[PDB]
Amino acid sequence: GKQYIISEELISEGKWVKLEKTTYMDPTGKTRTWESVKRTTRKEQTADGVAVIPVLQRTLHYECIVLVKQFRPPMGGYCIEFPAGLIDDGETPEAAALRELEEETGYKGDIAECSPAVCMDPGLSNCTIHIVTVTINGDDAENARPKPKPGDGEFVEVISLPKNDLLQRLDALVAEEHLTVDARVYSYALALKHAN
Amino acid sequence: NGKQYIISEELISEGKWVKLEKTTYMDPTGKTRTWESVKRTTRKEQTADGVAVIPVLQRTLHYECIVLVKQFRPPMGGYCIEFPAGLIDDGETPEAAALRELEEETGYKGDIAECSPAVCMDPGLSNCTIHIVTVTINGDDAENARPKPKPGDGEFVEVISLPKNDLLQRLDALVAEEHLTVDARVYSYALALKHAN
Ligand SMILES: Cn1cnc2ncnc(N3CC[C@@]4(CCN(c5ccc(C(F)(F)F)c(Cl)c5)C4)C3)c21
Ligand SMILES: Cn1cnc2ncnc(N3CC[C@@]4(CCN(c5ccc(C(F)(F)F)c(Cl)c5)C4)C3)c21
Ligand SMILES: [Mg+2]
Ligand SMILES: [Mg+2]
Ligand SMILES: [Mg+2]
Ligand SMILES: [Mg+2]
Repeated sequence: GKQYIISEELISEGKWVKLEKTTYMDPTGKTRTWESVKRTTRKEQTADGVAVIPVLQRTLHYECIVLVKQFRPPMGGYCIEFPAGLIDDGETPEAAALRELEEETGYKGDIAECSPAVCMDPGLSNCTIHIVTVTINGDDAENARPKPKPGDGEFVEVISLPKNDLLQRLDALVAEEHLTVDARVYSYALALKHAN
Repeated sequence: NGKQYIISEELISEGKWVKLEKTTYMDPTGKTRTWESVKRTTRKEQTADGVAVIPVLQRTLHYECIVLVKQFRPPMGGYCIEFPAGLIDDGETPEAAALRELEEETGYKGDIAECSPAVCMDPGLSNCTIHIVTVTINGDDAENARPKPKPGDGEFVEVISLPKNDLLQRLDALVAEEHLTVDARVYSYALALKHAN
C-alpha cells in the first residue's frame, strides 16, 4: 500500500537544475518510473527558497501587498511574484526573507510568521520554500525612501497593490500589461475574497 | 531600462513528460545572458498546461469545507496535500478539465464559480502554467452524498475535507501528525483566509 522511492538515476545536470528518472513502488506492488526535476543548490537547508508576503502598513492608507515584476527566462515573459529567492548556506528562513525583501524592494520588515517547508510543484519537482509573512512599517524613516540592492542579473520592478482589492487589481494587470501572475500570489488573492 | 526577450531556446535533454532547455535572453542593459529552463512536453494549444481546483463543499448546517487530496509524489519522495489538479486534455476547456479532475480524484460533481487566467507554478524554474478554477460542491445533492472516485492508471488519491474557517491550523495539525508536505498554493490560500479575518 505504501509508496516509496527505490532509486534515482541522473539524466542531466546543469549548474542550477537537474533532471532525474525516479523509480518508485506504487500501492499495488508495481514499480513505476517518473521524470523528476531538482535544483542543484539545496544543502543542509529545510527548503530551497523563501517567498515573502510583505504587508505594507501606512496609517490613513489601505494595507498593500508588495510584489515584484521580473522577466522570467523560463516563462519568456514578465511575471508578478512575491519577493523570493534561495536560502543561503547556514542562513535561517526568517533571515533570508528579510534580506530578499530588502534586496528586491528596499523595505526593512519584521517577521510575522514562517510556514513549514511547502512544495512548489510536487508533480514536477522537489522544490520547496518557506512562505514568510512580513509586515513593513511604512511610517518608519527606514522605509520612507526604500533602497533596493539587486545582485548581478536581478532586474526588479516594485509593485504595491491594495490587500482589500488584490484579486481585481491583479486581473487588471493581466489584461492591461499581458503579465503572468504567480500561482501562490493568485491563491492568496482568491482566498482574501473567499473569506467569510 | 530596455525590455527583455528570448533570443534562442536550445534543447539539452527531452523526456516523455519534461525537458530541460538552455535559454539565451537579452537583459535590460543590452547584454545577453543564459538560463537553464524546465518545460513540460505535453503542452499544445491549451491556454495552460493544467488546472488546479479550489472545491468548496457547501452543506446546510455545516461549515464550508475545502476539498484537498493526498498523493504520493515521486519528485518529492513522499505524500503531499494538494488542490485537485491535472493536465488539460487537447481541445478540453479549463473549466471542463477542472470538473473532470475533481470528479475523477474525489468523486464530487462540482459547479463552476470562477476561472483564473493562466498563472505560473514556478516561473524561476519552469514555464508551467495553470488555471485556478474555483468550484462549489452542493453536498446536499444526492450525487454528492457518497462520492465515487474513478482514478486513471497510476493515480492513487486520498480525499481530505478541512473546514474553511480553520484551514491553516488543520493543515498544521496534519504536518505535525505525520510526514507530509503541504502544497505552496494550498498554504497561501490558508494564510490569506487567516489574514482576512
Ligand atoms: C505518468 N508519468 C510517468 N512518468 C512520468 N514522469 C513525469 N511526469 C508524469 N506525469 C504524468 C502527468 C503528470 C501527472 C500529474 N500531473 C500534473 C499534476 C498537477 C499539475 C498542476 F496543475 F498542479 F500544475 C499539472 Cl500541470 C500536472 C501531470 C506528470 C509521469
Ligand atoms: C543565475 N542563473 C543563470 N543561469 C541560470 N539558470 C537557471 N537558474 C538560474 N538561477 C539563479 C538562481 C535562481 C534565481 C531565482 N531563483 C529562485 C527564485 C524563486 C524561488 C522560489 F522561492 F520562489 F521558489 C527560488 Cl527557490 C529560487 C534562483 C535561478 C540561473
Ligand atoms: Mg488603513
Ligand atoms: Mg537573490
Ligand atoms: Mg533576489
Ligand atoms: Mg489526475
